Amino acid sequence: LRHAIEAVPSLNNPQTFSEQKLDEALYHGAVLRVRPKAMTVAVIIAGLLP
Amino acid sequence: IAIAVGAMVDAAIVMIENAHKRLEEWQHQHPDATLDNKTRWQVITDASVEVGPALFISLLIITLSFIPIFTLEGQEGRLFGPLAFTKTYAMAGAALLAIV
Amino acid sequence: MIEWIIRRSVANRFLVLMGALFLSIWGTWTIINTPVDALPDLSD
Amino acid sequence: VQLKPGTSVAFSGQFELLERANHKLKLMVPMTLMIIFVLLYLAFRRVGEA
Repeated sequence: LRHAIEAVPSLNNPQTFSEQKLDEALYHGAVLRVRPKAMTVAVIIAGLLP
Repeated sequence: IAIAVGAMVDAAIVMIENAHKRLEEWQHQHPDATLDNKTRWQVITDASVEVGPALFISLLIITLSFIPIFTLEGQEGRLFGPLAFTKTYAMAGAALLAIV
Repeated sequence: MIEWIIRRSVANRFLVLMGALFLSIWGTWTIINTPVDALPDLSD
Repeated sequence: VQLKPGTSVAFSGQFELLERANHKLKLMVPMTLMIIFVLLYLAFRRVGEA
């Protein structure tokens, strides 16, 4: 999330201050963290269940 | 031994997906016509860039947090204690070895 | 610093594989030799 | 030969620490070869050279 705000939005933040900027940026990290963390809850709930 | 394995698997898929999604984002840029045989050496560093600080240190918490239970002990430390010191030093080298 | 240890480890891909075998074999040796018991760790 | 009730038999000789050391060296010579290669591959890295 530090690099999501450090992305293109960063160079824009001190000027744009846009809601549509952190939206697509936090949406950017979203798809990223779920990709792995979705398979973590799996190996745990289906691992510590037995 | 059934707990650590559950706290090891988490990061054990982190330095995997961060790399699998770091490659699909490279294979998505360059022209697929002619390829090279160096990619499997830069995908290393790519995953290393922002997973080393994250995971290594993050699971470097599971130790100092698993220590409190280790500090109190007359029987409980041989109980839930050995289960603490294990996954830690493991992660330390087994994360760079996992990322390898 | 944390990065460098990951960098030189990127290299020496052969040694790390061996250092993993010396560790896997050293672990397979102790996982057996070490005292196994259903004995709930003593008391007093 | 039937062992009269109330006795037993035990076997021990010069092979007490013989079968031990012997068999145990077969658990060291690989370790030493695996450390031999680690030192040769350390200064040459050419597998066929070691």
